[PDB]
Amino acid sequence: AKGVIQEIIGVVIRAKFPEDEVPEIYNAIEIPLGNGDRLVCEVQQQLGNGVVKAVAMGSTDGLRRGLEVIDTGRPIAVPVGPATLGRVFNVLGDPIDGMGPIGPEVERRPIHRDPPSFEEQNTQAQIFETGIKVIDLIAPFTRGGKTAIFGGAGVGKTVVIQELIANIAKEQSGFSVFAGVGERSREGNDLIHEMKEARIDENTTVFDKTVMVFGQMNEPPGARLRVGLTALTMAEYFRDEGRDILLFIDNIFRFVQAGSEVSSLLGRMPSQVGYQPTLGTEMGELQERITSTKRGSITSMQAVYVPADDYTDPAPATVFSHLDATISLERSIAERAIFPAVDPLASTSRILDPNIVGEEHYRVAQEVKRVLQRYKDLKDIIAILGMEELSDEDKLTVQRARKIELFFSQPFTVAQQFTGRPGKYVPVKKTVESFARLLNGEGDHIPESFFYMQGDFDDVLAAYEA
Amino acid sequence: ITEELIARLKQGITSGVDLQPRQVNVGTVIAVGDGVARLSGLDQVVASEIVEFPPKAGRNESIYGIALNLEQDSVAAIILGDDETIEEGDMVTSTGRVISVPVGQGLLGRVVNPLGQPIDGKGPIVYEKTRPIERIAPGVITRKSVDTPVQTGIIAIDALIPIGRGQRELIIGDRQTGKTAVAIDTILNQKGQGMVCIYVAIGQRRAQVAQVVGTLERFGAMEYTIVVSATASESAALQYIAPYAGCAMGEEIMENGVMLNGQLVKDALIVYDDLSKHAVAYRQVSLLLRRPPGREAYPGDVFYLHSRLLERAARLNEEYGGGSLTALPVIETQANDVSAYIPTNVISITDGQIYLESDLFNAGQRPALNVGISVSRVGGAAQTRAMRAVAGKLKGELAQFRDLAAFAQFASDLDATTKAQIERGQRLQELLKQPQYQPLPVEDQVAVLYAATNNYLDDVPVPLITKWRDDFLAFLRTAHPEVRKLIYDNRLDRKFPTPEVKEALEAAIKEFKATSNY
Amino acid sequence: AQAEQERIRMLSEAKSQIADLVTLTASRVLGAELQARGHDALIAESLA
Amino acid sequence: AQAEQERIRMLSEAKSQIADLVTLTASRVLGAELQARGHDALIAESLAAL
Amino acid sequence: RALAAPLVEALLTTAAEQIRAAAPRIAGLSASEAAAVLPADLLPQVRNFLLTMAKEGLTGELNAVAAALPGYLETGSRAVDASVTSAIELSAEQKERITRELQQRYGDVHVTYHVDPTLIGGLIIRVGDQVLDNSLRARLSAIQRVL
Ligand SMILES: Nc1ncnc2c1ncn2[C@@H]1O[C@H](COP(=O)(O)OP(=O)(O)OP(=O)(O)O)[C@@H](O)[C@H]1O
Ligand SMILES: [Mg+2]
Repeated sequence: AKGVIQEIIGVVIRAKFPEDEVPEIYNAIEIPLGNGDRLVCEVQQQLGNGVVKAVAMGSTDGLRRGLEVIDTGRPIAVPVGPATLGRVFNVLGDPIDGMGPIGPEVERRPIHRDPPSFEEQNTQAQIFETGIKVIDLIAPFTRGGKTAIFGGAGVGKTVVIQELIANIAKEQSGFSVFAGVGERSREGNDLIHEMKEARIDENTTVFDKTVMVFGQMNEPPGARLRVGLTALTMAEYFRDEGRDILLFIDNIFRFVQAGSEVSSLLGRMPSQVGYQPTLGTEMGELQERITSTKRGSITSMQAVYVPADDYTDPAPATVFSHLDATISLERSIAERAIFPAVDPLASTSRILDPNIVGEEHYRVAQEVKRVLQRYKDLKDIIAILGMEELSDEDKLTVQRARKIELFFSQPFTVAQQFTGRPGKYVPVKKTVESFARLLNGEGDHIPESFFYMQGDFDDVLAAYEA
Repeated sequence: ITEELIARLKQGITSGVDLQPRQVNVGTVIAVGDGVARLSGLDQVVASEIVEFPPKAGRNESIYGIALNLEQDSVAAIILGDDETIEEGDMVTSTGRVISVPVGQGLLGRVVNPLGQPIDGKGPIVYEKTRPIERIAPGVITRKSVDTPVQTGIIAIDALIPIGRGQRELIIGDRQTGKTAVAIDTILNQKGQGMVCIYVAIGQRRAQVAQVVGTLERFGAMEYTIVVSATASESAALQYIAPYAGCAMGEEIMENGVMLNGQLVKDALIVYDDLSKHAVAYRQVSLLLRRPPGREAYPGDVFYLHSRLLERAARLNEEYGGGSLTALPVIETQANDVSAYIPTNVISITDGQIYLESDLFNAGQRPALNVGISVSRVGGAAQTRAMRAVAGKLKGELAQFRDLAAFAQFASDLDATTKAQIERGQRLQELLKQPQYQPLPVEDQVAVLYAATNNYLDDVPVPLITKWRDDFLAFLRTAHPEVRKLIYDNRLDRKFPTPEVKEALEAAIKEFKATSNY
Repeated sequence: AQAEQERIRMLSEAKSQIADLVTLTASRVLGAELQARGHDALIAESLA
Repeated sequence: AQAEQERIRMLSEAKSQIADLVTLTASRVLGAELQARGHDALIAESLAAL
Repeated sequence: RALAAPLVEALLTTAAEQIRAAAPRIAGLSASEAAAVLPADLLPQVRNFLLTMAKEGLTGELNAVAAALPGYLETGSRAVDASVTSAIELSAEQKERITRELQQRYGDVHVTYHVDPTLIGGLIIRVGDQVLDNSLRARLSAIQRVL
């Protein structure tokens, strides 16, 4: 079970094993270094006579062409369990946080697992209750579904993630997993760790309810490739217990990019624009473990970065082939003190049909985003007509649009200790009733800024009465 | 009569087996790639056999593979199952059969793999005949001109872009636009039209295929529907052979037929849910086999790939059985890039296109058909005489409105005739708007279009036109059940608006309009 | 309920299964030499 | 008609079941027969079969 | 050493082939007996190797010498993996019997033994890319006939 390194070209290591003890296609190689630690590779191609080509997972700047390699038999084994909660891990499952190593008693599970069979899949889509009005109304999630935010920095995406974790941990058991795939180490780390450690709910920090796995841009392509699978295994452990899991794969696109590099260094023949031939299958093997079974559901809300602004590019197209909802965070909404920067438009969800959410939910969600279908196109007319002083009836529509745009904002519990305002959890039924009653005209008596940060229409009324 | 069992046995035991040992030729796996094995010297292997990979230590099952490349001193076999178990040195046995799938009455209402293995968990497939995947198209002289219509149930398709039995209409659209929605609406509408729908689901998510099967079961359409499924997580070989398995299952219906509702149905409808994903799977297979790429890295024989698949969909003449096999390929373009490689290939192959645009889908026209560019080369031959007689004015007025489509927001400051044309076009476009899972029968569509082409919806405001339809048919469904049957009975009459049905429909429309207020 | 005809039909141990075992195991699989005391008891206990 | 078809399928299933029993009991049998004698006889016969 | 490969390999293969071919005819001979038996037209070392083993009586092992003869001027890695599967675990004399009957395929090439207890009797002989099965093939062929 011990082989010898033959070739070393970058982060691709070729190793010759004995004839009858060749490692499998996804086993770990685990090259031992002189200074005590080890370099864990991952097999990718069995070939030749006992020779395996593997991805480094590390630097490989200190390795000769004769070093021994110890096949581990099983694929990359990652610690799963309640112990691996509130801790930060790398691709190999080694805790990179300040605290000590994971104890040997904790169960280790293979990184590569078979997605749930067809029989276990739910026969009817189900809405996922987040508690955010704009999210649960315009772009409802899916139990065991995928959602992508298209937003930069300073739009409160991190706060949205923190509130989603807090809400799922409060209303449900709601353990959460966060896989930063190919993230900036500044943004992904020490600005997610500190913000979630500072953010607190029921005297428990958000970080205490969240697992973190971080494969950053500095790590070799294999690490960024398999960090997503590490997070999937950690989440699937809890899913097997029946508990609902919310998983944030930050920059799933950087996953695809990683695979591309892994293919280019593996000698695979390029596909489309330099991308790997195994693009669809590689994305499926990661996006199919994110599904709602009978026992539990791994709901995922990913982040997608499109190169330039090309949605035609193979990586964004492959990502979109596996997406159930899109949330479009915008700078304009964020700079208007609207804490949830979710754009009422450009935020779609296939659940928004009367068969799943309900006829009333669909009707109001079409009533809203219709007064904004024009995006208040009147705003262009107001610019060169001044409303023609006033519009015959349009002026009402403008008032309703401004009121509902203000009402989309909601006080978040994670920000409760920052802005000094209690967090409001709004059920989907409360959201639909509030927006419907506002659109009937009950909301034509209150002025604006009374909808600025309040959970329900009833909460707005209490304020008007007081 | 157990003695019959004892007599049938004890005879084939004694003299039904040779039991003579003989050298058999096997192969050794010498390299396992990203789902590709090389199999070393396995001779006497057919160019598309399904090799076995017999069980070994640590594996109690068998993963099958397709011997796609018969190189010299090597046989690159694409693995159908999971490649993580097959290692170098494994023995392979060449099963002498090209991939075949079970067919017949047994596979109705069952979800199966492209290999015919059930995945719905409702029991083994009951069958007695296996049809070979990758058979030659029926032939030139074997077919007949398409005449029988396939009632989609959507007014836009069924009125402007006819689909007939044997016609291959392409559902091409951009990402989330309603292609699977249109296919499912077509499948649900064949409840009593004596057709066996087939859904292939190439590369779709397991969740999406599960929801499609749930929708079909919920509407009772899983008693005449065969669902094949090669999902995204499954190997590229399964996605590559899924549409061929589906169309073999459909060719069994076309040639031999099945007993549906106690009637011999020989018509089948097959929906390839993504040929844009089947092409991607075949591209991955080819590139992992190191075959020379072409444009967009697709292999040279990728036009041949879809051409074999779609050219088996035919309308057989009376000599060969009179069966049919309608194909509804589905393509996901990127940013409406119709000039892309696979979309152009399938557009050239197919007999028509249903262009679904994201602009109309987001605007509010939920069936997002673009009638300007969507064509059906079969045309009026794939429509009932009633719909053919009624939809001509619909098409003309819609074209006139499209010519004036830039003018809708300036309708007030225009000519009276131009304003009338714009208003009529808006009413017709709102009429074509349709909810999901609500297919309209042929008589209902004929009645609504007769009410629209004739000046009967002119007084109804545009935003209520849809509601008007949703009421009018209900009226005809309850108040006047006889006029619907009268329309349906003489829908094949050459001069469809015969005086009897004309007076009946006129009276029904007038009675509905008098009572209702809009 | 009529499927109990299968259960009543299969109650033919001496008629079919014993002779089928003897013929299949002796004449076909191995040579005609099948001589070891206890095969009848083994067949009887395995069939039950 | 479906009940008649299911009756035929039950007859076929019974035939397959008794086939499974005869094969499995013939595998159990002849194990002790080879253990007692003839273990090397089959080896020699196969080696000559090459 | 590199220049040796062609000529030395050819000579060693010729000697191995000559010894293997003369193994049937020259069995249990002596120096003069094998000199009259083994063809003298072979290589100068080949005839000497054929006669010397018979002179000492080791002519039966002379064919086995041929087995080492190619490997003396080769990497000796191209030995057929003649896997032998048998449910009964085999003794050392059994394995010797199998290898000595298996030398008819090349020589005493690399042979690996397995159990696969679910077999009954017989033995599965996988030489290179040819498999001979004689253990459970009969029963399952019979169950195919029955079904
Ligand atoms: N005719 C329709 N009526 C109402 N809603 C519709 C209709 N067509 C589509 N939709 C809505 O759009 C959503 C997406 O439609 P659908 O899944 O059919 O699209 P698609 O083109 O097959 O997409 P994908 O590329 O994701 O497979 C549906 O879930 C539904 O909410
Ligand atoms: Mg679709």
